[PDB]
Amino acid sequence: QVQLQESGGGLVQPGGSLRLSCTASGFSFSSYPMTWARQAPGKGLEWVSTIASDGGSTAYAASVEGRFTISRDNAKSTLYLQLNSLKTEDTAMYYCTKGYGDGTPAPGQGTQVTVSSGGGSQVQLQESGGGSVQVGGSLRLSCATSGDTKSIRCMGWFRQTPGKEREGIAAIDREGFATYADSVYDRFTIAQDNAQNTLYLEMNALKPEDTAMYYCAAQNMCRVVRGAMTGVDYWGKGTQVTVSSA
Repeated sequence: QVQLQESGGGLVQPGGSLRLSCTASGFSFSSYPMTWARQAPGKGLEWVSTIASDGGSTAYAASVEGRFTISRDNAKSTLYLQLNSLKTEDTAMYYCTKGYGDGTPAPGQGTQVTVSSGGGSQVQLQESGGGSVQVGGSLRLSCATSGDTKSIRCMGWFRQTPGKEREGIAAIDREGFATYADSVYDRFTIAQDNAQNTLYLEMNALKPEDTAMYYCAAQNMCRVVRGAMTGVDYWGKGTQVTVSSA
């Protein structure tokens, strides 16, 4: 049974960003193309974007081309829509469907996106990609920035393990200049895709000492010493990374 559930909608101002998720169950999600469509008050269901089963092909409506990006994580049976540079006319209920745009959402589906000058000015950060890996292994963390993200000048990563002080480990500006804590240098890489409102932490050569809750952080004015941000304005809720040997 095909079961889809959208999330990540909300209220932003023009020029803001949102990241929609659609979690799939009850079918081989990775075998099928998937689609986002949207319905604005008193209008028909409009096709927005389609992505191939394997993620390697995409298509977009002319009205969103260059602003929205479809993606998927087949290991997590989840479909995403990154909504950058939001406009008032992007306001709609957004729906995920199996296939190419001929599918109809089931009752109960939908996440509301509202783009309004009357929305608040707020930033939200959300990490993902934590897991349990072996010593010497690799992991990639992501951080989605949503809301009024235009003010951000620098982003970075912190970590904290039970019993120890939080540690700032890497930071980066919009031009891509980065610094690192000595503890992670030449093992971890921070990268971004600010066109896509995403920050990454590529983690290689993992050690047990790397086991920690990892958090992303942002600020409106860059203040960093050796990878460690001070004067942090915004921060996420955390993703756990556990490095062990069995």
